Amino acid sequence: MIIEGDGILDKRSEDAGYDLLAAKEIHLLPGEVKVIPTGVKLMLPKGYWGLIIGKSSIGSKGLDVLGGVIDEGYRGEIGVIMINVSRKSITLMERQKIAQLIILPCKHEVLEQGKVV
Amino acid sequence: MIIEGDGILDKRSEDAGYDLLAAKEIHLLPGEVKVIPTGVKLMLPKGYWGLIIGKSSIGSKGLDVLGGVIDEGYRGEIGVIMINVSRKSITLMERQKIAQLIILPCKHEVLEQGKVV
Amino acid sequence: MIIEGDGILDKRSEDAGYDLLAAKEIHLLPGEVKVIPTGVKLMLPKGYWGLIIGKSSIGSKGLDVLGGVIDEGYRGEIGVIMINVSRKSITLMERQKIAQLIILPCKHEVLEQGKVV
Ligand SMILES: O=c1ccn([C@H]2C[C@H](O)[C@@H](COP(=O)(O)O)O2)c(=O)[nH]1
Ligand SMILES: O=c1ccn([C@H]2C[C@H](O)[C@@H](COP(=O)(O)O)O2)c(=O)[nH]1
Ligand SMILES: O=c1ccn([C@H]2C[C@H](O)[C@@H](COP(=O)(O)O)O2)c(=O)[nH]1
Ligand SMILES: [Mg+2]
Ligand SMILES: [Mg+2]
Repeated sequence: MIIEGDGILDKRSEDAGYDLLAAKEIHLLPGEVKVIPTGVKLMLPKGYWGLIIGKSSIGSKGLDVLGGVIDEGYRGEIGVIMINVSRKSITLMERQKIAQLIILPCKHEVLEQGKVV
Repeated sequence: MIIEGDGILDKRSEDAGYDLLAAKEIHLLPGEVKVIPTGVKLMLPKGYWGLIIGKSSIGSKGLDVLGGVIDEGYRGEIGVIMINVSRKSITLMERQKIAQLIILPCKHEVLEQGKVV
Repeated sequence: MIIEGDGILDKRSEDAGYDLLAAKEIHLLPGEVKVIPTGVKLMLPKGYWGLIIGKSSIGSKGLDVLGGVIDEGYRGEIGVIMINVSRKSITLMERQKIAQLIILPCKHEVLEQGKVV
């Protein structure tokens, strides 16, 4: 797919997602929420959406990823919503790996009001 | 698919999930976990499951979604498990958008005890 | 698929994921992150990855699952990264159900540097 920016990395065939980098240094105190920018935009292929999910290295540090749904039509820059849910302060270096992007299939249903049994 | 209730909204073709609304007003103090009700039930199509995932607007407020797996056979009402992982108190208005439902494909494997190399 | 270990349970046709058990007793104080071991390894089918996601029973207790992406090529033992984001202490008994594994499809794209409109 078409992407702009260098905040996203090519992956191998055997990996599920693309590593996303932090565009600038970020400090987070316990309980702080900050939207970390990546500087990348992309054109998800028709019929698919992107899921931002955490990496074990940052997660093991007590950092979590919130939200995480990239809609196919989105063209803005991708941002990773991170929170320090640990009890110690953390600094994420610039261009550090903070999350992963996984491309998944779309399923559109019509909503039918009825009675589910 | 068949649904009952008005706590879920039709989406566009370009969106990955359906917005879920809160059935009643909810207050959450830092560190509090509450199962927010939506009032909706649904009949997921055979071969698929539903994933409840967070929205960037509430997530940016320090709210996270836990659990999140709707099994195809479930017919009960859908509930969103939310926690205030931020350091400030939050109130979710009635019928406010709190999460998103995404329909994904099922893959059933048989478990073979063996030796993975 | 081929698995080794008894920390993972067969599921029904109607369930989305396989329950994962804790290999040993674990205590977690508010705000503590610990990688809970399961003792299971597996050979994900080619073309798929595994997603570790939370269960409503533990999630309703204020426990969250971080990270969660099993790459198809991984052969090591599966570990569940858990954090107590609640305000009370928790003990997870040995062989207790702590998470769920869901198998999802892989989508590999080539990264094309361009200009997204
Ligand atoms: O963690 C996230 C979640 C969302 N978006 C973007 C891309 C989506 O298309 C858009 C959607 O908004 P919500 O539906 O999450 O509010 O926001 C991000 O950059 N990061
Ligand atoms: O956040 C959640 C998670 C689960 N369920 C429901 C629908 C599922 O079929 C059922 C499954 O239970 P667990 O397997 O998550 O314990 O609970 C919810 O309403 N909300
Ligand atoms: O919650 C998790 C996340 C990852 N892994 C394993 C399997 C993956 O193939 C590997 C990948 O590492 P990261 O890409 O998450 O850093 O770690 C786990 O056991 N548990
Ligand atoms: Mg999550
Ligand atoms: Mg979380």
